[PDB]
Formats: sequence, structure tokens, C-alpha cells
Amino acid sequence: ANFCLWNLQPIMPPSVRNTWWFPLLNTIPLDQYTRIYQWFMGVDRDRSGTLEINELMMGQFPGGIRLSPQTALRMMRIFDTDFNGHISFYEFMAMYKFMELAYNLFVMNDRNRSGTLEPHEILPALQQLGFYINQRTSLLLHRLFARGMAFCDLNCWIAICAFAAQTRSAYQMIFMNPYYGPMKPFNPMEFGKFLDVVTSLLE
Amino acid sequence: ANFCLWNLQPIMPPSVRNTWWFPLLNTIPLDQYTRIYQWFMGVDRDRSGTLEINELMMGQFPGGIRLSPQTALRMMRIFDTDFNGHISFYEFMAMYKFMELAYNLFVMNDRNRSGTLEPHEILPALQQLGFYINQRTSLLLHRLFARGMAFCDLNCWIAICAFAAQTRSAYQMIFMNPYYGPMKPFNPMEFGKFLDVVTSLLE
Ligand SMILES: [Ca+2]
Ligand SMILES: [Ca+2]
Ligand SMILES: [Ca+2]
Ligand SMILES: [Ca+2]
Ligand code: NA
Ligand code: NA
Repeated sequence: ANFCLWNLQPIMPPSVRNTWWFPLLNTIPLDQYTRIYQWFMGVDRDRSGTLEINELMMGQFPGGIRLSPQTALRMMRIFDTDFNGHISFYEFMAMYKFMELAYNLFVMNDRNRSGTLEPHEILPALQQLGFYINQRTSLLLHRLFARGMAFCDLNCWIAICAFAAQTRSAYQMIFMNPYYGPMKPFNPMEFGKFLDVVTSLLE
Repeated sequence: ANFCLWNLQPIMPPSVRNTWWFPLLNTIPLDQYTRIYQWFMGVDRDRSGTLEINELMMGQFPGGIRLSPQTALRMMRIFDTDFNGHISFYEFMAMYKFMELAYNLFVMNDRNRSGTLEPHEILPALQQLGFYINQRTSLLLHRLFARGMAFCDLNCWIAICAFAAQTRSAYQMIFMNPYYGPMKPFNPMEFGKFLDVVTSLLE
């Protein structure tokens, strides 16, 4: 029963191949490729062969996820790895799989089937996903993204997951500066501390 | 005519002495100590001998600066370096001097005396202060903190400066983790790249 983003067991331009989220693509079995393409086509309202931010805001996603302008921009920042303002099919496959994983995890953690997680339920769920933050940070993420809501509905969960993932992208961008010395092996306990610190900047 | 935070020419618990902003204290001449104390006393509405976040939100500061709940929390996060939820007189001396420097810089850059900077005027002013960000980042900082306002008034300038300074604190906290190797000399060009990346997370 594995949801850890750093441990995804296997079941393309350099921009897609050299991202931290590339292993998501390797969890997609052949039969799912065409199903994801049908989903892509649904979201691509102007049939351009690419997803634009407006289309992200109007799309339906796994589990009925929908995206605020802010979360859609996060999804762009994570998955638009050639920085062209468009999501290609390959970038979308990873975005899709990320959403699917996050949705499945939400459902598993919604044990009373309320359609929400309580704020104290957020930490262990994020830990399953590979984000090793502290309790203070977990409760702050709920306040930051819940828009005043008492609990964490699925869309709020995805907003939170998107911020965590975008912070992972920011980490890779920061640390590929050779000023900081050779790239160290990715360590999720150390990255968790980074996410703790960076989250506090949004408050 | 120097405003660079990393180059402040000289004119205490370890928590105050070992902060990146400690050189601010060394720009305070003896005669200003008692004037800053009078200011401190004004803000300390309950005479506790310490400033609390509510008092920051109700205080008047150099140049008529006032603080939103969000900016007041930033000021706490920068200057409360023993993490006790209170601003001591020593922490306040640095906060005061930071505000004074930022206010003087705003005034110098408000060449038409409009009480505002245009968004394109923000970058060179931040560069004077020692924040070496790109133009994209400068315009984003205005959108993030201006609350819809077309231009950047003094309070919006301080909100922006506070975020930049708090990101400098986050940088020191991140990089004192020995996982990232020995602490490198502070390099403002490299830190500017870090601020570019981190700002994008707020959008
Ligand atoms: Ca399209
Ligand atoms: Ca792209
Ligand atoms: Ca007080
Ligand atoms: Ca303190
Ligand atoms: Na529930
Ligand atoms: Na002006």
C-alpha cells in the first residue's frame, strides 16, 4: 500500500526526463496511456494538443478534483518543466498520476467517509505521501489553503499537495546551483525541514 | 549614500548576536538609543517591557508605517530570534533601524513626492537595499502585497521589505543544516536567486 513519492515502484524530452517527478510516469501501465489521453482531450477544450492554465481551471480531474486559479498555477509550475506556459501530454500524464495518487490517499484517510479530513488527520496522510513535516506545519497548511473551511475537503487536499510538490520543485531548482556544492542524495527528512521553513513564509 | 543590508558600516544574548541582522544594531549611535526606547515604550501599550504582536499592529513606526496582521507576523518572525513570541528592546532596536532604513530608501526613490513608487521603480530600490532579484520577481512582489493597489505606498513597501528580510532569515535557517555542507560565505547574488524562487511559491 505505497503512496510515497520518492519510492514509486515502476509498473520524452530532457525537460520531462530530468524532473524529480519523472518516476510517476513509470507507474503508468500501457492500458492506462490511452485512458489518460482521453482525459487530456477532455481538458483541452480548444483541441490545441496542449493544456493552458484556463483549461486547467475548467477541467475535471480524478475524483472530481477542481482547481482554483492559484492551484492551477501551482500545477503549471510543477509540471511545465520546459517553462513554455503549456502542459504537454507527457507533463499531463505525470500531473494526472500525481492527482490520482493524492485522491486515492485522501479516500484511504477519509475513514468515516465524510468527504473531509480533520486538520489533525492531515499530517499522517502527508507523511504517507513522503512529506515529513511537523504538526505546526500541517495545521498551517490547512489554514493557508482551506479558505476559512473548518475541515479539509478534496480540493483543499490537492491545493495542499500541490504546494508541497511545488516546494519540492523549488528545492531542486535551488540546490542545482553549484554554489551550494555537489548535489546531495535526496533525503526526505532533510527536505521536510525545508518544507517546514518555506511554509512559514506564506502565513 | 548606503542602504545595503550586507554592508552596514558600524557607527546582548546569543539569540540577538548570532542573527544576520545584528549589524543593524551597530549603526545606532548612543544618542539614538534613548529615542528608540521612547518609541518602544509608545508601542508597548501594556507596559510589559516587551512588544506583542497586537502591539505591533497598533503601533506607529518611522515615517508613519503601520503593519497589517500579516506584516506584523513577518516582523515577529524576523526579529523574535529567541522564538518566545515577544519582541525585546534589543530585537526592537533592529526592527526600528530596519524600518528607518527602508523608510529613508522609499523617500529617496519617491522622486516626484507622490507617496508611492510605480511597480517598475521597485526593483532598483530593492537592489539598493541588497536584494538582487529579477524584474519578474519585483513586479510579483508588488502584486502579492499591494492588496489590488495600482502603486506601492509606504506600507506596501515595508510589507515587501519584510518578506525579503524574512526570506533571508529562512535562508540562514535552511543552510545551517550541515547536510548542505559547510556554511558558504553570504553571497547576495546567490541569495537573490533564492529569493526569486521562493517568491514564486506565494503566487
Ligand atoms: Ca488547449
Ligand atoms: Ca510545457
Ligand atoms: Ca507589551
Ligand atoms: Ca523575543
Ligand atoms: Na473524514
Ligand atoms: Na513616486
